Amino acid sequence: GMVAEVQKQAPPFKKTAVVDGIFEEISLEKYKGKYVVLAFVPLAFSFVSPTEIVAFSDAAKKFEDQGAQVLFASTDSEYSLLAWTNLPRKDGGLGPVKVPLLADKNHSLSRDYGVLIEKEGIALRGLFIIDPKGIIRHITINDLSVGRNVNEALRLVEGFQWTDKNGTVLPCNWTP
Amino acid sequence: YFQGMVAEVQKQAPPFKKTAVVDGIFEEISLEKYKGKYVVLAFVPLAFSFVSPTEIVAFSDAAKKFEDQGAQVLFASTDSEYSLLAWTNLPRKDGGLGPVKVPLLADKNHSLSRDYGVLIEKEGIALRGLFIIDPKGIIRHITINDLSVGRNVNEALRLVEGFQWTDKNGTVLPCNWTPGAATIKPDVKDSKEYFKNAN
Amino acid sequence: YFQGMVAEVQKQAPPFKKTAVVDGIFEEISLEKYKGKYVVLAFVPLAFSFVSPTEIVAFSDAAKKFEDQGAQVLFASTDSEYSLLAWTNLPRKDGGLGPVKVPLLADKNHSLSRDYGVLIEKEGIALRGLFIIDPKGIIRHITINDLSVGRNVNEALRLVEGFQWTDKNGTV
Amino acid sequence: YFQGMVAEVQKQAPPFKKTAVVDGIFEEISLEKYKGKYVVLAFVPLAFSFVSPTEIVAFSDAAKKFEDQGAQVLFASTDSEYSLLAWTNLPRKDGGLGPVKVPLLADKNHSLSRDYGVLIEKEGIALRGLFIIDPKGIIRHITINDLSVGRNVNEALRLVEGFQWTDKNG
Amino acid sequence: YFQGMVAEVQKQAPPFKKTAVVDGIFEEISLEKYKGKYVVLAFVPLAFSFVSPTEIVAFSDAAKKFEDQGAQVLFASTDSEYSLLAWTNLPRKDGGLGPVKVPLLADKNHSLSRDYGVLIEKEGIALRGLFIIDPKGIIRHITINDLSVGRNVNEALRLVEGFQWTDKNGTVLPCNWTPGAAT
Amino acid sequence: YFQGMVAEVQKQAPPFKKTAVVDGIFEEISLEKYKGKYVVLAFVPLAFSFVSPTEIVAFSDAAKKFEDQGAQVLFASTDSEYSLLAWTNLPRKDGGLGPVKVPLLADKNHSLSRDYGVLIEKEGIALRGLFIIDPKGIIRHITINDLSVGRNVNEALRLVEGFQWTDKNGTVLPCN
Amino acid sequence: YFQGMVAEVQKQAPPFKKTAVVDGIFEEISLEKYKGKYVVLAFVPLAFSFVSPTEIVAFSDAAKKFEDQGAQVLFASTDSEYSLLAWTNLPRKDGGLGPVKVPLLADKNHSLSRDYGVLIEKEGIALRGLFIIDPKGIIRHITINDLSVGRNVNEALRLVEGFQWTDKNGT
Amino acid sequence: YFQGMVAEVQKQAPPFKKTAVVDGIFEEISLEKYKGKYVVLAFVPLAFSFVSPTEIVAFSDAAKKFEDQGAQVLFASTDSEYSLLAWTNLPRKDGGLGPVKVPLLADKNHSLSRDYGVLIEKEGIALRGLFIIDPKGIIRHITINDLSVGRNVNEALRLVEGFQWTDKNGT
Amino acid sequence: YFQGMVAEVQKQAPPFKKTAVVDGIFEEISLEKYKGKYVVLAFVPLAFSFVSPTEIVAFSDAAKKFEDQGAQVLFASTDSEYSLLAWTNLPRKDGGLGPVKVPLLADKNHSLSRDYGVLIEKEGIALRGLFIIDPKGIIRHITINDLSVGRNVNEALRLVEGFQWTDKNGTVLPCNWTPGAATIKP
Amino acid sequence: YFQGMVAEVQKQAPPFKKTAVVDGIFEEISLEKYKGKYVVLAFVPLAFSFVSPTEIVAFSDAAKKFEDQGAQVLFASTDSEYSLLAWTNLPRKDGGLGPVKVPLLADKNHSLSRDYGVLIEKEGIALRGLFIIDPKGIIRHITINDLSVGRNVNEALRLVEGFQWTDKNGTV
Repeated sequence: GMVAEVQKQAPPFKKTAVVDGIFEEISLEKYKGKYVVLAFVPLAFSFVSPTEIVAFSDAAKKFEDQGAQVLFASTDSEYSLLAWTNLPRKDGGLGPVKVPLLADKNHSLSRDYGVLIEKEGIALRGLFIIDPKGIIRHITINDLSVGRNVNEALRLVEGFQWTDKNGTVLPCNWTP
Repeated sequence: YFQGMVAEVQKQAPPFKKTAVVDGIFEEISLEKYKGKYVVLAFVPLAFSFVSPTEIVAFSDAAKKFEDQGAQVLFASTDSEYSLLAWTNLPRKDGGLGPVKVPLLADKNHSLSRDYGVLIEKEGIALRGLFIIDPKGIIRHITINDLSVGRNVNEALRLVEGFQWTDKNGTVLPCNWTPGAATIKPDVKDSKEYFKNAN
Repeated sequence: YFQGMVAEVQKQAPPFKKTAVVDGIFEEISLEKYKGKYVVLAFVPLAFSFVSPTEIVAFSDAAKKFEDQGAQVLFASTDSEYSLLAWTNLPRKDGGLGPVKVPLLADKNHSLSRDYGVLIEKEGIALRGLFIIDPKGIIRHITINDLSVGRNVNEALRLVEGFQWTDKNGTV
Repeated sequence: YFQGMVAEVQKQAPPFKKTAVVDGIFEEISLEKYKGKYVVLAFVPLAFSFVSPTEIVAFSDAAKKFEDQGAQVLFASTDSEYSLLAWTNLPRKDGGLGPVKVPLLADKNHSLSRDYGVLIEKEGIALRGLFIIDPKGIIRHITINDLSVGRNVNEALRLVEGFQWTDKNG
Repeated sequence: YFQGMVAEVQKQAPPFKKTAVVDGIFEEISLEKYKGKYVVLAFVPLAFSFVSPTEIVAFSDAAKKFEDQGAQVLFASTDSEYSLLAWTNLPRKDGGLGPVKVPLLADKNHSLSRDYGVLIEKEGIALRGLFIIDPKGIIRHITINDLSVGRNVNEALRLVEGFQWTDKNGTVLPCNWTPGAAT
Repeated sequence: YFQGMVAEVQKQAPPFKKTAVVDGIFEEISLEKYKGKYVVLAFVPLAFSFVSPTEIVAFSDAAKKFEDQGAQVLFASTDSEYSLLAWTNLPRKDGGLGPVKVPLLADKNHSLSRDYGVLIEKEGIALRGLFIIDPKGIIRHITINDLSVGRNVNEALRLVEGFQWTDKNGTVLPCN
Repeated sequence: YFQGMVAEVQKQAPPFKKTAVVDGIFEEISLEKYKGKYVVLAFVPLAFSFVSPTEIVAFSDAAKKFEDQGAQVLFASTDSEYSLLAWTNLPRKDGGLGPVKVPLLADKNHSLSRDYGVLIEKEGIALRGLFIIDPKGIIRHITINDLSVGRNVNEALRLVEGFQWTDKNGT
Repeated sequence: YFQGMVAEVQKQAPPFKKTAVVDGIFEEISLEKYKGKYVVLAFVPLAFSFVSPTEIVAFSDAAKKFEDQGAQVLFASTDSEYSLLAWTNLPRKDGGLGPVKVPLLADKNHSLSRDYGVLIEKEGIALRGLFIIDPKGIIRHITINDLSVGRNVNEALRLVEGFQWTDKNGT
Repeated sequence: YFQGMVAEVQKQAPPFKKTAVVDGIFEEISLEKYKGKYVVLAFVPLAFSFVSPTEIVAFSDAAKKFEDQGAQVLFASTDSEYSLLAWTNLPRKDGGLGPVKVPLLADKNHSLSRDYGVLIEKEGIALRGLFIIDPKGIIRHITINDLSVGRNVNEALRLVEGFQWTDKNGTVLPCNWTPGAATIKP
Repeated sequence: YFQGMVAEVQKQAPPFKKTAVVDGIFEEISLEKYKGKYVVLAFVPLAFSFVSPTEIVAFSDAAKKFEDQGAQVLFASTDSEYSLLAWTNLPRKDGGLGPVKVPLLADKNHSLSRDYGVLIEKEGIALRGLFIIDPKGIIRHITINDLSVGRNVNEALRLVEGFQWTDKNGTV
């Protein structure tokens, strides 16, 4: 019974995903050695979620510079997620994108990470930062009406990279 | 809320009543006391230790900015009220924190930390957890950091003002929203205006 | 009906109240809404999938025949209302579904699919199940197809037409 | 399959071994005896009743058409093999079934009906269930009718052909 | 008696209510219908079986003797009422039962055979049990026969007349008395 | 047969080993002692009381007829072997059953009555049960009478003879 | 007393109601019938046995001495009332018991022997137990012998006179 | 015998190993020590109390007779071995017990009295029970008196002699 | 106190009612008899042994000092009232206890030792536990020694004086107050 | 000892391994470390509490006397090692504990206070318990005082000598 918690090992997974208009299986294991930023969104074709995906996608290189893979996830199917990329951003779609979109249709991923609203069948806006050994170092969970902050995710990755490399709490006046 | 339950977003916050340090004397503080205001509840692991001084100082400095958004900030740890008092009293040279403008709650029996799901049982201390609780007692946001990196007081403010907004206006806030930025009406037709002006 | 029960022929159909796409808007649809009418409840596995659309159009094209027989057709899948809505806005030629004349019920929390015993738990999707519910809420018929093969709209009509003749005449 | 389980699309059909009536004499029929073939298993509620004969006759008459699809039709009911035999020896004019081309299986202890989820427990009879089983023993389709309306033989043919086609191709 | 109980001598007979074939039509027969009377419930072999209904016609031929002693004979099997009906409509010369003068109860859900402890669960048929139930619903005699051998109708009458004699008078009956007395 | 099991038609009869009165002395009788023969086991409720003498005498007087059919008759009650011995030894003028030609088994501990389903728990006596067990130990027939009406020795005879015919024993006869 | 309890000293005696042979007839006997008297309840294993007869006889003979102590003697076995009567109808010289002045209780359903803790389950017979029950229903003494050795009338009298006395005088 | 079992006639006696007073000295006494002999195990409720010393002295005085019959007498109470010792060191005129020739066993943790079914739970003392145990360890007799009436040393002698005889001769 | 609860500091003391030797006579002693007073309850293992007698005499010799502090000493063991009486009737020169000025409670059914957590189950004797119980029934102090070392009568007097001072002079500072509050420095 | 077990006289003492403040630095202290020696484990007042600190100081001043008797004194509280450290660094002239000559163990996870029976669950603090443990690890003495009154260092010494003596000889 997987329950995502900070300081403990992330629940593993293997999910079908949309990777450049194509289906691919993605595991967490695939990315051992890198940091992973796993972000959940509620609903394909909804309102805040497309803006979040678009924002992290555009900063993909920044994450890649900090040695981190961004992954998104929802309880929608890989076909809905694929149609979602084929829909232009001006129409509340994603346009093509540079981060995988994992399909959690049997809800095991959201449940394992503790973000499933069981009455609705959707995830909350949960974000998890997972380190190269698979340990969860940070959790953010937002109620549905308020989007997350890309920079905050970047700050944290860089900060945990730093305290990992050096073996110390951050300097008194550290910034990214 | 029901006994045995851990803090969760969209659910009622675990109630509490704790002895706290408030301007150099002790005062009992309850969540109930603030029903009607937003509450920001932040945990720290240990008095007289590493990252927590900067965090507490940052949030205490911003206390006026939180009140201007109708929010009360509260800090908690598994230390006793006597240690927390000492922490605020002692000169800097004796590793003192200085007086702070927020209450410091003593969770020495560990019930608050356990109820909010931030206790490291084996260690007897809380992770760097932060909770935003709305005026009805519902948890709108959860942050939990491992111990080595601190939190960002500006993000906490952003988020408070964010839930105040969606509460007052019933719009919804895009990614990276700041106060005044475009918001979305959560209706399939009305939302299109936003997606056009944004692209 | 009792909670925890799965749909069975001769028993009260599991009640439900679901959000649905009706003519490009959202409407709440319960089973109870249709006491006194036959209901034909059809499940499909996946929006933006392949066999599901051709079936939904068969039945949509046939809505008037059912309406004549005093019957309401309903489709459901485990997709959200937003995905189902987008499906219908995508034209039939572009790989979409196009608009249709039968409600599309969103079973995102899986309760409907589970109550009717058509959920594939590991997949998050419903088999191709079809249920005929009579005016008193009793299930009179059950079809479940594996995923590769679509159903037959003339069978649905045949079966509705039949159960009405037998209800009305006392014979078989 | 695990005993205690009920028939379900995408899963292994429950196995069975039953005395049946074939062309006027008794014979044990099992599901195993038909691996490699599609199997159309259809239940009827009662021998010497009124809707079931017409159904059986329609499927009997179509017997060759199923054989041409790699398919074996079986009927079963909770009647004894002795009632089922007497049922076929009573000519149709006389209200009987007459002879037919399909085995009639006798589920007198009820295990088959219960395993396939068609038993009406308080009545001791089966509903009008029909199951399509592929050569590998997986149920590809389930039809269950209430008692007053019969099934469609052409639809069962249509389905078998359909699952064969997608089995081999896409 | 209690639910799930089985039939036992000195105890209350499990109640029942079953569709039956009577004079070529369907009728509902309960034990309650015969309060005040002795009831002889016999379980009989599968309809149309290769065994023979000579036992059934014996009790049928005897029905009025039981009647005259204030008893009702009932038969039961696990066949449907439709099968039993067809059985009676099939003349004996042709391999059937022909008409009979006692109710043929259809225990197609097997509850009767189970409650009376004669059900062979794996075959779905009943053994040839016979039960004598008095006017208060108490079982006074049980016979259970293997499927091969028959029961003796006159011996069942003897037993009825005996329990009647000993009920009415409070005596006991070691004496073996000729049955079939005219009344 | 398994332990805790009650006597049932078509199943193995419950084994037993009981002390019996046979021609004025004691003997151990087990069912096992009569494999190959039919066995007719009959219970009575009480030594020194009313209908059981007539039954025991009827059956005793017929013992040779039963032997002629390949069967052994046994009677049982919950009386001790001492009460039964005394019952056979007593002078009629006083109530003596007298000597009899069938064993009287002592079920003082009630295990026989219980295994065969005929014990009246509250009374500590057996109903008038009769069992016919075939040479293979299979029960073929059960009669149980309430206490006020006697059994028919001729019917037990008829029945044994009937089972000897179903057994055929090298003879093929018509359905009659 | 609670149901399923076994006879125990200082505790209330399990109640009973049993058919018995009294002076050649059948009479229901309960313990209640002697509330106010001491009761000496003795079990024997078997009618038409060998040790038990002589025990009952010694106790029937001395039944005078007992009633002079406000005490009722009662015997019991798992035999039926018909066996017990037959046994008493059969004279001693002929290997029986002969008539006796103390009731003989029939515990054919075994509940009495089981309740008083003397039933040999595998045998369906009672050990040679003897229980002294005071006027309030309290067991004040228990003897249980194995089958091969009998009891002693005088020891039962000694115990009755004794509890009589200490009850009267608290010493 | 199985753990949790209580002493019952025809069954194996619960075993024990207990500190005892044996002629002013402390000695461990087990039942196994007496395999081959009869054991008469007698319980008394309370050192420095009343009925018990006369009983113990009667049995100690008969020490001889019992050994003639090949039997060992043991007494036992829930008192400690220090109270028991002091009991025998207190002379009898001075309300003590004086010296005695039977072991005095100390059941201060109560397990012996519990196992032989004589412990009065609420009081922490044993009833006046006596057990005759044969050379094979089987209990052949049980006596239990309420506290106010004592036991008869002759009856125990009789019973031992009785079971000796039937062991060797049948009948 | 709930039933089956064991004695703990700050919690209600397990109640009891026991037969006791008081001045060569039997008397029923309950805790209730002494509400309003401190109670010092001390356990000893065994009548007619070596260490226990000198503990009892020490406390007996000081019973007036205890009375002056408003306290009652009670002693207890798993011996019976008859053994205990005999113990006191046996002079010390002869290896007994002598008469004493404190009750000796007979805990023969072991309920007292079990409830106060000092019973050695396998041995049927109490450890050397001492408990101080205040006038409202709250256990304020527990001491348990192994059998080989006796206790200190003056330490019990000390503790009672200490609890009676706390009871009359409450707390160190007023409610919520701190030494630093209401003061100004540079 | 078995896990879950509370400290009892005559039984093996619950083992422990705890971070401790010793001469102003952190060190792991375990019971196992003082096998051979007697151990006097005393639970103390919360760091920075308003109570007289003289109890702690008496035992620290007596440390050498305990060492002279083959005994090691330990203190424990539910405070963290950082609070304990700030407390010993704060001189008494400023209201602290000042440096002490015995280990201060931090039981911030409460296992020690719980294993030893002194934890007040509802308050997260230990009562003033004192345990004397012999070189085989057996608990020989227990004292538990309500929070308002102190322990007597002399009594602790007496008891240690008493047990040293009765172990070396046999008598009281």
